[PDB]
Amino acid sequence: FLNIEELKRFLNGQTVVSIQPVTGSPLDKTDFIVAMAIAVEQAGAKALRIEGVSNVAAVSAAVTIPIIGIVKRDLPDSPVRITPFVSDVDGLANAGATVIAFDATNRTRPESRERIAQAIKNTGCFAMADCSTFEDGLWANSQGVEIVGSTLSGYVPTVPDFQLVKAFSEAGFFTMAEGRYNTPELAAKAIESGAVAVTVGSALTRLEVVTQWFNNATQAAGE
Amino acid sequence: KNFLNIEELKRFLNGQTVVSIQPVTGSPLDKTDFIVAMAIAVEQAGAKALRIEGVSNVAAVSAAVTIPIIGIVKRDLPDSPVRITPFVSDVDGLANAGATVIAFDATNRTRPESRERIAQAIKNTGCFAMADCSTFEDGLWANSQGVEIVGSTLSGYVGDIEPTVPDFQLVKAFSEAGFFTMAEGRYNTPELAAKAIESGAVAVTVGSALTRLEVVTQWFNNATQAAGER
Ligand SMILES: CC(=O)N[C@@H](C=O)[C@@H](O)[C@H](O)[C@H](O)COP(=O)([O-])[O-]
Ligand SMILES: CC(=O)N[C@@H](C=O)[C@@H](O)[C@H](O)[C@H](O)COP(=O)([O-])[O-]
Repeated sequence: FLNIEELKRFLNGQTVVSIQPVTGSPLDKTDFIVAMAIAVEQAGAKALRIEGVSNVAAVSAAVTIPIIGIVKRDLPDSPVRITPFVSDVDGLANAGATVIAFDATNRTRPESRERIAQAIKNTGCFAMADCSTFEDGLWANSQGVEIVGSTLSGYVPTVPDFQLVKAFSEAGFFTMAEGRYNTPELAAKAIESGAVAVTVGSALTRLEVVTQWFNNATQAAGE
Repeated sequence: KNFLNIEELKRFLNGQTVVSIQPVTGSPLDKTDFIVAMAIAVEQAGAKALRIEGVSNVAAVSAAVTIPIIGIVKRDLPDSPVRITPFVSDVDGLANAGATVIAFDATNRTRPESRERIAQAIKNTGCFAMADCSTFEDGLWANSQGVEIVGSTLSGYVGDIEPTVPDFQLVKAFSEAGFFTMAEGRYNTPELAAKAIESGAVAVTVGSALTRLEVVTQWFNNATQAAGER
């Protein structure tokens, strides 16, 4: 609960489990999402990233650790996907999210990014900016956004984007490392780069993706 | 021999990753419907074989996927260290449940039924036999009995301090002898599972890194928290 720098002692050095199964998968169901949320809490995870108004609602009634809410939408006239409408923001607040993350890139979008960021702050929830570049974070800071993340770097590669984490951290930002941290050792280099916490999704909660990671290596060797 | 021969299975499995779908016991994810869902998912993602635990999980999974199942029943007994399929009644249930290969503990330890009789109960079903071995002698014994598959499953799980890195030497030793070798145990990343194939394994079984969310979660927090306090 309550102020941002209390959230920053709670999240220091933590791994944040982004529970977003593959779309269309047999695993892409609210029950299995809640089950994973209950499970990672028992294993010591202190925070989650959950996608979908009704997934946030289901998970928030079953766990106690903070939830970073998002909604993903494939728009027909824009590349922005992560929470592009204030009406999504309002649902995420109602659903029980502690932080609401949004795409903070300077691209074509149905509603200005200043209004999304300011609509989150209105909720009472913390705001986290999903950034693609260092200057996305400069914009986010000027708008009163509590959290900046490297979520969108490279999605506008294969290794994480560590220098963005270094720049955000030595800018004084409350920095969330997110994107391609696929082993515990890459997530440790994130914290040492100055990130307060690190978000990990595919390596933890996308079984199809990780399965293909192994078969790719074992089949390639099988000559 | 439901419809297959040994060398037909070994080309089907060559260079493949075998997904061990065994949630943590008592976990919210340890449900049959969740196990079947995970089984359907890895098949859709291209996995060619599974290890499934529990007679009724084997039955449920075999009715929903098409890839072969290596069935086991694991029991923690009060008077024996053997865990992997220690009873003849377990073998018969796994065959009826639809498993193609049945894995058993092949170690020379205290056990309710001799390892020879277990192996012979598998053959009676018609299923292929996979020996879960702890030492090279265990696979050599399995060789003398006609067991089709030998695995490094039990290497490091007989003593006290249970290891962290895979045991590549036993996989090489089983491969050097001409055995049809399955590398299994502690292959937790795609490159270590690749070093297993390069070590001569036909296929490789991976469990915790894929289907134990609690375990992998603790793997990350252990590294981020330790640095996060430094
Ligand atoms: C582009 C986009 O939508 N990125 C993320 C949005 O939340 C999402 O796809 C991903 O799960 C997180 O970044 C977690 O990171 P990773 O561990 O999956 O790489
Ligand atoms: C000791 C024992 O009973 N081991 C296996 C039993 O079937 C099982 O617990 C283990 O997950 C597999 O070896 C898969 O290997 P890994 O990926 O979990 O390391």
